[PDB]
Amino acid sequence: HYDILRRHIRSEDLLETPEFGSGSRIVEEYWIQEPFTKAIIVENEDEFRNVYYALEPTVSSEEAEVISALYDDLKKILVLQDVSVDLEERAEVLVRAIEKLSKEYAVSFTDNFYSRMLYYLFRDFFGYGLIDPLMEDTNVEDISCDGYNIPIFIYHQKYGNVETNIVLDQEKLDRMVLRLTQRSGKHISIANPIVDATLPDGSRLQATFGTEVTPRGSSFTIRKFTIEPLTPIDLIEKGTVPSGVLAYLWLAIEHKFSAIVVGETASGKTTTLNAIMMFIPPDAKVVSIEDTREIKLYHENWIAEVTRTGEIDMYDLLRAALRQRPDYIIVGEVRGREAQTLFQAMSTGHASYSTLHAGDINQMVYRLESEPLKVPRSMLQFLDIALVQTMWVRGNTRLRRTKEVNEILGIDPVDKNLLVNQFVKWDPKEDKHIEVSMPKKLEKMADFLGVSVQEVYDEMLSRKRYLELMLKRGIRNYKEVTRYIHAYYRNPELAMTKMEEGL
Amino acid sequence: IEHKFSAIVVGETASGKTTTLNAIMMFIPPDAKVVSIEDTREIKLYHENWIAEVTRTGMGEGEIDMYDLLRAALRQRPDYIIVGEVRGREAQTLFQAMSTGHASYSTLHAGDINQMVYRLESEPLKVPRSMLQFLDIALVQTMWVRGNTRLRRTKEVNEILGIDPVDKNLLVNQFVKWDPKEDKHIEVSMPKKLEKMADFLGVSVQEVYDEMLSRKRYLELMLKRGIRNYKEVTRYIHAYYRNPELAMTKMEEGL
Amino acid sequence: HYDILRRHIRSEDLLETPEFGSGSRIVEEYWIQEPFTKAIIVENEDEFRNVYYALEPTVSSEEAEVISALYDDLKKILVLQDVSVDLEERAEVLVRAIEKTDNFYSRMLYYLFRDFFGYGLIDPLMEDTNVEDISCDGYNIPIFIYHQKYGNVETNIVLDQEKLDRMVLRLTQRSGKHISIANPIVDATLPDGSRLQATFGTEVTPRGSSFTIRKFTIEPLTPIDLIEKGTVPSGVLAYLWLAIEHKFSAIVVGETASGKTTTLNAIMMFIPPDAKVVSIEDTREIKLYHENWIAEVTRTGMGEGEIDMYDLLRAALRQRPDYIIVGEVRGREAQTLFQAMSTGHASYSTLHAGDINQMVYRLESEPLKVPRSMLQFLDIALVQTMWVRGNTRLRRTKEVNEILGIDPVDKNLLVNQFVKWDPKEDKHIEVSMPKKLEKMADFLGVSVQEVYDEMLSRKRYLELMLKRGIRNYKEVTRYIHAYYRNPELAMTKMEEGL
Repeated sequence: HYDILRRHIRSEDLLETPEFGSGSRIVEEYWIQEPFTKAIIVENEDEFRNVYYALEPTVSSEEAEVISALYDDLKKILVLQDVSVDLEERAEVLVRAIEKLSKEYAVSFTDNFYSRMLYYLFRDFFGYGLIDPLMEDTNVEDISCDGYNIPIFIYHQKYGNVETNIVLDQEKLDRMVLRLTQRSGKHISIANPIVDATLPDGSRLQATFGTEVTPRGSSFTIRKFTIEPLTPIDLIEKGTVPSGVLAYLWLAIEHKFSAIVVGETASGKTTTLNAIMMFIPPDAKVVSIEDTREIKLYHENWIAEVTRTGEIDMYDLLRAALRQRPDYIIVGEVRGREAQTLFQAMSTGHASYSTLHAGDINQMVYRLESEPLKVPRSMLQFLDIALVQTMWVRGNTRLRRTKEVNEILGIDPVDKNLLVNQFVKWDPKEDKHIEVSMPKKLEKMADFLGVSVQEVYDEMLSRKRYLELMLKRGIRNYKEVTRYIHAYYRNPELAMTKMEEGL
Repeated sequence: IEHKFSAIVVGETASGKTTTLNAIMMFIPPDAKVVSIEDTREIKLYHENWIAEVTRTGMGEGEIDMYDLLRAALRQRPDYIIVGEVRGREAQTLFQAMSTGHASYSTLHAGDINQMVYRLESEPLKVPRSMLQFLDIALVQTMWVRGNTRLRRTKEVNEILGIDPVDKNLLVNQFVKWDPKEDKHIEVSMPKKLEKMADFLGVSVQEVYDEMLSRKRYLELMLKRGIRNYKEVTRYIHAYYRNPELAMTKMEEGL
Repeated sequence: HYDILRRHIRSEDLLETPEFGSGSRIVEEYWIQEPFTKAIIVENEDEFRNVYYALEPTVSSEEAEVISALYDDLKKILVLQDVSVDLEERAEVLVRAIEKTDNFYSRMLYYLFRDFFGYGLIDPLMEDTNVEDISCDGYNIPIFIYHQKYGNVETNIVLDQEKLDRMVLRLTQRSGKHISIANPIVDATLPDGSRLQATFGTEVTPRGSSFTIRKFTIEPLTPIDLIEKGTVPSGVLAYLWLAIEHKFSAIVVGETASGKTTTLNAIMMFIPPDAKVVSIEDTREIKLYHENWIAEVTRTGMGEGEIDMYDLLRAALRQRPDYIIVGEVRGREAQTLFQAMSTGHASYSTLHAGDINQMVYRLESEPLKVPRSMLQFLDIALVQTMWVRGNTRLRRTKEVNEILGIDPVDKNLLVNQFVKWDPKEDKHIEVSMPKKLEKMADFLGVSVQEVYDEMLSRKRYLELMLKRGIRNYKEVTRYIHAYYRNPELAMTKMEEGL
C-alpha cells in the first residue's frame, strides 16, 4: 500500500515536530512508515507512565477541510473503494482522478500539501483510517477502543499496555466499527450488535455496535496478525519452548505422531502449531484446512484448503481430502463435528495436527467429548501429543510459554481413563521448563525404527544441538530455517558438519 | 486484586454483595483493561480503559445473555473481568477465565462456603468440581441487627487454597472472622495468599507484608482526611499505583 | 488408446535421449508407452532425493504452434470429443481429418491423441502403473507423485494458471462433474475408475486451482505372496481357505501399517468362484478376480445425499451376499455386520487394534457399540504386526485367534489361540488345536482327520504354486478357483507344470 503511495508522494518532509509541554518527556521516536507516520513514546512523568503518540502529516483546519472536500468527490468513484480490484491500479484511478478534479477546477496544490493530502486519501480509502498508524506500527500487537470519547489503548511490544492519543467520538467510532465489520464480510447493527470476525489480513476483530448491549458506545478490539511466521528457533530464543522439547517434537512429527496444541483464545496456539509444522519432511504431501488462511509454510508439495462461509465447511473438506493419501493433515482449530473426523484420520494412519480452545488437558478432554465436537472416548487414544500454551502476564511483560507437554499413552482397561504423561511442565517462578520425566513416546519411536531407545534419545540430542547451532548462528526466518531443516532430513551428518563449519 | 487473585462475594440477601464488590473493584490498576457483564447496570467505576456490557432481554429482538457476553468479552483481552452475579451457565465460562489467568470477580447468592459450593456445582450454574481451584478468595457478607442497629459486615475472608486428590476437595483457609459479640474482626489464620504473592513478585513475605501495612496506612489516612467519594478515592488509589512514594507524601501533607 | 495409435504412426525411433547435467545421476529408466513415453528416475547427490522425469517425443518450437494449429482446427470437430463413440472409430476421423516427415507424423499423432483420447499434460503419469498418486498442488508448482517404489518424488510437470485451470476442467468433465466458482470442489471418480479431488479457481485453494488422483493401480498381495514374505505359513493359509469356504467370519486386527487390508484382500481370494460377494468400503482398496461380485463405495455427500457404510451394508445384506466384506469397521455399521454374522453371512472386515482385548473394547464401545453378546458370531480374528531390526521390514501374522464363543456368568469372549508368532526365531508356533476344524467336520458331516487331510492337501497345493512361481492375483485366483472346481484334476495339473 505505502510503497505505491511513496511512488506518487511528490515530496517528503510532511511531518513537523510535536509540542509536548513539561511533565512530558520524549522517551523514544521512530518512523512507522516514513515519511508519513511516526510513533513517539512520550513519558507523562507526573503520572509515571508512557503514552503512545501516533504522529501523522500535519494539516490545518482549512487544509483538512479541503481534503475532506476531495474525498467527497472521489467517494463517488466505486472502483477505488472496491476490494476485488488490484490496489495498485485503483491507487492510480485515484491519482489520475485527483488530476482531473484539480486541473479542471483550475488549481495547483503544493508539492508538499499533495504529498500530504495524498497520504490521507489513501489512508481513508485503502488503509484503516484513524487507526491506520496503529494498524501499521509493527510494535503494536493489540488495539482496544472501549467506547465513545475514550482513548484507544494498545499493547506495545516494548511498553505493553499504553494509552494512545487517537480518540474516536460516537459519529467516528460507529463508522469505524461498521467499516471494520463490513471489511470482514460480516454485518453489524442494532439488531445484532456483537461481531467476532477476522480482517482480510488475518487480524481478529471483536466489535460491538451502539449502546444496545454496550453502553459507553460502540467499541472494537483488534488482535493484529504477524505476517512473518515464528520459527522453532524463534521459540527457543523467546524462552517459550526448550530446544530439547522442540527436538523431541521434530522426531515426533517425522514419525507421524499426531498432536493438538491446546490453549486459551489468543494464547499463541497457532503460532506454535505453525512453528513445529516446519518439521514436516520435505517431500511429504501436506493438506491444510482452515476457516482463515493463517499457516505459512515453505513446503512445496502442499495444498492449502480454505473454508467458505455461506457453503463449504471444514467437515466437508476434511472427509474429502481423506479420500486420498495425504501424509499430513493440518486443521488449525477443531470447533465442531469435524473433530470426530480429524480423530479418525489419526486412527487411519494420517499424521494429524490441530489447535483447540481449552485451558487444562482436563478441559481439553471435556471439550473434545461433548457436543458440538463429540469425539468418542475410545478415539482419544489415537492422539499422541498435547501441548498447552499460556500467555504469562507480569507487569508490562507478556510471555507466550509452552506451559506443558503431554503424551497420550492410551486408554485404561478400567473406567477407560485416558493414560497421559506430562513430561515437561513450565515453571512461572524461575521461568524454567522442567522435565518431570522422560518421554514415553521415545519407545514407540525406537520400535518403529528397530533401534534401542538409547539410540533414539541420542538422535534427539543431535537435532537439539543442530537447533541451538542454528540459533547461535542467527538463523531465524522461516524460509531459511525450513531450508536448513529440510537439509538435516536429506542428510544428517553432512548437514551437521555444514552447520558447525559455517556453510 | 492488583495481582489478579479472583474473588467471589457471597452473602444472604440484602448483605452487601454488590456494594462490597463495587467497592473493592476501585482497586483495579489505572491502565488495566476491565470488562464487566451485568444483567442490569449497577457497577460504577472511575476507570477509563473499561468496557461495560449489559444483557439483552430480547423482548422484541435477539436475546443476548451473560453467557453470550462473557463468552465474547473473555475473547478480547480483559485483565479484569467482572460479572455482576452468577445466576447460571455463564458461571462456567467465568471459572474458565480464572483457570486462564483472567482476574475474575463476581457475586453469588449464598450464606456460607458450603452453600456457595453447592450452588456453583449444581445446575443451573453447574461448574465442575475441579474448576473451583482457580477461585482465590471468597468473602462472606452479612446483615446484623439489634436496636435500629443496622450493620453490614464482612463475616469472613476465606482463602481457597485449592483442591485435594482423594478428598472432601475444596481446601479453604479462613483468614479473617467477624465476632458479632464485640463487633470485631479476628485473624483466625495466616493470609497464605500473601505468600503466593511473594512468589509472583519474586520477593519475600515480610516484604509484601510490609507493603500491605503501607497500603493499609494510606487508606486510614484517606479516612482521617475525609476522602469519601468514589471519584476522589479512585484518584488517590490510582495515585499510589503510579508512585507510592510521592503518593504517601502528598497524603501526609494534606494535598 | 495406444494400440489403436502406434500403428497409425510411421516411424518407430521417436523421442530422443535424456540429457541431465552433472549432479543429476540416472538411477533407473523404463518404458511406459513404447515407443512414445518413457520414465527416468534421476538422482541428485546434493539433495539425497530421486526425481521422476516424464519423457515424451521431443518436438521443435516451430512444430509447436504447428502442431498446436493442426489442433486448433481438429478441435472444432464435435464428432471427436464425443465419448459415445468407440475409441477405435473416433481415432480414424482424426487421422483422415489430418490428411486434409515420415517421423514427425508419428511423433505428432501422439499429442493429437494425448489431447483427444489421452489425459493431456499428465498422460505420462496416468499411463505409468508405477505412479499410484498424482498431486498437482497449485499454479506453477511441479507435480508430485507416489511411486510404487520411490514414494514421494518431484516431477518435471508443471502447470501455469490457465494450463492447470483447463486441466481441472478436463478431469472434472471426464469424471462427470461441472466444477466452477459456484461449485469449486469436486470429489468424483474418473472413467479409469480413480479417485479425483479437484478445486477450481482460488476461493478454497489460495494456491490456485488444484487436483489429486489416487490411482486404483494396486496389484494386491497374494496368499502365495504372504507365504514368500513369511507373513503367514502355508499351513495357516489352508486352514483359512477352508474356514472361508465354510463361511467362518473373520476380522483382521492390527496396529497401523501392519497389513490388515493386505492380508484381508489376500485371503479374500479364497472365495468360491460362484458365490455372490458384496463389499462396502469408504474408498476402493479391495481388488478381486471374482465375477459374481458387487462393489459398493461410500458417498461423501459433498454436494449430494451422504450415503455411509451403515446405509450401504444395511442395504446389501438386504440382497443375497454369500460373502460380505467391509473395508474396515469405524462405527455404527459394525452392528449390522455382526447381525449379518448371527445370520450366516460369511462376513469379513478390518479393525484398528493391537490385541483381542483392544479389539473387544473398540467393538463394544461407541461409536461401534456392538453388543457384548453379538461377539459370539465372529469365528476367527487374525492379529497382524510390523517387525523391524536392521532395514529388516517384516509384516507377520502375530496370531491366529479362534473365537469359541460366549460364557454365561463370565469374562465372556472365549478365545482359543491356534497359532502364535515367535519373533526371536521368526517362526509360527501352534499353541493349541484348530478347534474350528472340528466345527467343519460337523458342517461337512465328515470326520476331523478327514478335514485335516483336505487341509494338508490344500496346503500342498499352495506350496506348489509357490515353487512354480505363480504370484499374480489374477493367476493365483484362477488356480484356486481351479481346485474348487475339481481338486483332483487341479492337483495333477499343478504337479505337471501346467
